[PDB]
Amino acid sequence: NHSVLFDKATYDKLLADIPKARLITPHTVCERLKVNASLARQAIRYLKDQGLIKIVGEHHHSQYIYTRNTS
Amino acid sequence: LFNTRPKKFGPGSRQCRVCFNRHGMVRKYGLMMCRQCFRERANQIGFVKYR
Amino acid sequence: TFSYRGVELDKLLDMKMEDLLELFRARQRRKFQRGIKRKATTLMKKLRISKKNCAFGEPEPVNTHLRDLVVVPEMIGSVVGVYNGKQFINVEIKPEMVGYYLGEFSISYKPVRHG
Amino acid sequence: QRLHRIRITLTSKDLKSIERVCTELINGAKEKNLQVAGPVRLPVKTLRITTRKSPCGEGTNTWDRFELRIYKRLIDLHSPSDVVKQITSINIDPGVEVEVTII
Amino acid sequence: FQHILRILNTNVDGREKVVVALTAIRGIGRRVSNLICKKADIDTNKRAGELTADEISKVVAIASTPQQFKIPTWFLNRQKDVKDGKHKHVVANGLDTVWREDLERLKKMRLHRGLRHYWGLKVRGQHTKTTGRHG
Amino acid sequence: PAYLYETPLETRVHTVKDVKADAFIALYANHLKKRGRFQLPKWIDYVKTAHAKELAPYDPDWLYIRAAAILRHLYIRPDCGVGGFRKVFSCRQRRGVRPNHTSKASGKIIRYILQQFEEMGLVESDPEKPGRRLTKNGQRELDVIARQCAK
Amino acid sequence: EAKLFGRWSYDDVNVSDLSLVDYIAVKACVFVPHTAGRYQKKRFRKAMCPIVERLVNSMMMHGRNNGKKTLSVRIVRHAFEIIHLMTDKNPIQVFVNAVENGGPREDSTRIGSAGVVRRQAVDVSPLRRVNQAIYLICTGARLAAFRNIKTIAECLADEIMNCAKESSNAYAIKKKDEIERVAKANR
RNA sequence: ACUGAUGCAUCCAACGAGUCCUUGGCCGAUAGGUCUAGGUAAUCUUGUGAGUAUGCAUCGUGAUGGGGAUAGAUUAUUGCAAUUAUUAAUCUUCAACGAGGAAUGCCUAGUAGGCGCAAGUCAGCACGUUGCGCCGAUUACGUCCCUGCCCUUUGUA
Repeated sequence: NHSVLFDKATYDKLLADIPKARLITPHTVCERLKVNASLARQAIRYLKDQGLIKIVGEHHHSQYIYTRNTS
Repeated sequence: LFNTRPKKFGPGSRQCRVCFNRHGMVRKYGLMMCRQCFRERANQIGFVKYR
Repeated sequence: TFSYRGVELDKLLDMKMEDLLELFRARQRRKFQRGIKRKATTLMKKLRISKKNCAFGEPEPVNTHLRDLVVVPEMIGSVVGVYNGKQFINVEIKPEMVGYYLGEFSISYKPVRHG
Repeated sequence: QRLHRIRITLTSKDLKSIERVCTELINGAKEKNLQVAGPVRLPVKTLRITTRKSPCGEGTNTWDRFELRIYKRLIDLHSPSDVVKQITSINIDPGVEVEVTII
Repeated sequence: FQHILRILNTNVDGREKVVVALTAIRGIGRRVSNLICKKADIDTNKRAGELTADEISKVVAIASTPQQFKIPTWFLNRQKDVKDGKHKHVVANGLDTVWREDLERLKKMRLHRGLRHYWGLKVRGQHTKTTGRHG
Repeated sequence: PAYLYETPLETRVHTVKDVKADAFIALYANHLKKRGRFQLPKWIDYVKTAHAKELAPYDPDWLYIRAAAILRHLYIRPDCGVGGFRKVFSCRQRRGVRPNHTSKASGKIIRYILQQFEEMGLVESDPEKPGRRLTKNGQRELDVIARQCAK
Repeated sequence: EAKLFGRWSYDDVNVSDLSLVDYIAVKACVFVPHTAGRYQKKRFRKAMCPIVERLVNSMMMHGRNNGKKTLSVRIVRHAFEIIHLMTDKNPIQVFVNAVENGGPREDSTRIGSAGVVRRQAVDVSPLRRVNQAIYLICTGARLAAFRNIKTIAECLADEIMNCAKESSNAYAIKKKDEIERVAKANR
């Protein structure tokens, strides 16, 4: 069902798209988007390093669970 | 020539001293006792069952 | 043409069996190093001299019990009557058959046909 | 004579057979008043066989749980070997394997 | 971007990672496909939908002749060929034709093992009273 | 609500046991590259690390982290050898349709890394005494980088 | 003191409604849901445990997932974090209000007056309504994420919030009204 | 299958059992081999660094990397002999099966279930049995409805 590459049309949107949402998970990326969970991990890892968003808890190795930054 | 294979190992090698039976051979601690033979004489050896 | 391996059938008889074993699977080598005594060693004579007895034009059936003997490119083009269980059956061993055991070729039992 | 060290092994099937020997040989040492330490009780090596009760397969598959028990116990001494031979040779017990050892 | 693919006369799929995409080729699997990817210098992070012309050309050379790139022989499928007598790697529809040769060899030879293929029973000596029943 | 609790005093950073064992290996693996000494095998393309494992390791620095882990493990238990280190990196093999069992680790790769530490001379025999042990220079190599990682 | 995971305080908050009160075990309380202790010798030691312990305890199913309490601690520790994320207040007050509304009110027992297997209307006890609540919470969350690539923690967090709510999307709040469908008729 | 599979790292058991059990050093991807070496055993193997577990990564709901049957080819091991393949490895080959129809079994606290280990038969072979620990729940504390049982009064050809 799902798209595997970035899709560089939606990369310009994806800067705007994810910081709107209240829940930020593996699932909420492919909720808004229609791509496999794997991109979502490297997306929210990219949005840690470059972008805004922050960890709810320091970390875990299975369920990530970020918030919007609120700034 | 006749009347001997290599008879060194396996159940054909060895038999119960008391009844000459290979089957059910208890070889723990070097008993060489067929089980039918072993259970009835077990008290006389030393073995007393509890729990 | 089309002997058995990269080494052709002209050369193989010439090649020594001892160094020959290197070009073998896994059990033939194990069997050969352990091997052989008794009445396999008589068939190395007996199946060899079975070739000369016929006048020409390419044999006569030498009966055996040894299913466990592995065939060897010394003795190819011979014949071996291998034991099933009651009856002997004829096996003209070929250039292709080297590697395998004798009692693989002669079956023990009839396959099926229920009802 | 010379300063020696002796540590005598005791083994049997019964508890009651050794508890004679442990009480007797320490009092036998205390005739001469040698340097005795008390009897060091090692862990019990329980042997085990489980056979089926029935001769043949019939009925429910029931099992015996047979057991031996073996009791290693060690009387310690510091004394020469000529002295100890009087103590051990008198008061030998029925069916108790005993072996004297220097060091 | 390229959806769908074909390497060595067998259809490799996109939407799959490059190591696992190569197992869709017959006569390739998981551990050897890593050695193909490592010695072709392909990034395993990349996706099999991409694959540039440099990447596929190296894989066909390694799949044809893996003895050249120091794969030490126990990795190969048909190890010692039993015809020309060398360490050989069988890939794709070669493996179909090799299986047709090796079974029909044993039918002409008339082994017990060959007759099991001829009748289509279990070969390896398994208790077929109850098991492998339905057919 | 932030996380509660400490120990009574702020914990001393001196020896290697005070360092968390995974975070030690993260540093000292990178130390093996940047120093240069240790040296590569030929076989690195193959392996997988065990008879039991059905696949090769993903990370290309699987050898350095293993040589990092084994060197600190000499400090935990002083006396050990090759059959010892086969047990410590044991794992669940999957037999097939059958139930699961234990299995021992690879003996080539675990022996080789010790011989490379012997060439520098951090871990050594012990020719008469059964089992390898770390030397004086082995400890100061460990304990200097224990203070660095927490810092 | 006493806080769950150290990020929450047992102190404060309150039971939602009369009944199912005192049956619940809050008030004092233990950081970490887990406790290995003897709770099954008497027949009302079962409502001495705090219900967060009874959630993690009953969250292990079926044969494959049983045991591994340490694993069920993690996914509940994530679930209480997500509950906090939406409609933030207290994970426990939302969880206590969920298990209030979760379990069924009435039930059909078989009393025939000899011969027949005939149904009859019977109200449910306060203990069983807590027993059924935590069971029905989980079996929604497990079934929701069984084939879907959604973490169980996500299902649990979602299931708990829904139960507090009257959405009825939940498996639990449906299976309340599915029993109360037939329990109305058996009057 | 995602409370998961896979690759790395972390660190914890008890019952045994040996005149065969196996540490230590070299060779080998692996299995295994080779040269020394302790042990009649609370001393040596062994504190048997067991696996569910924990931490950090990749995979993404696809019968897919879940599943490992079926099948070819090779390398060692036990034996006097392994073919109808004794096993153990290395590469491939990649089916059925998406929680199981009617029927029906086992079980009340360190118990169920899961996860290993050891012993018995044994030259070699456990998917079996007998013991051993580890992780550790849900739900009853009642009843005679089903299926049987025990004791009375009662009827019987």
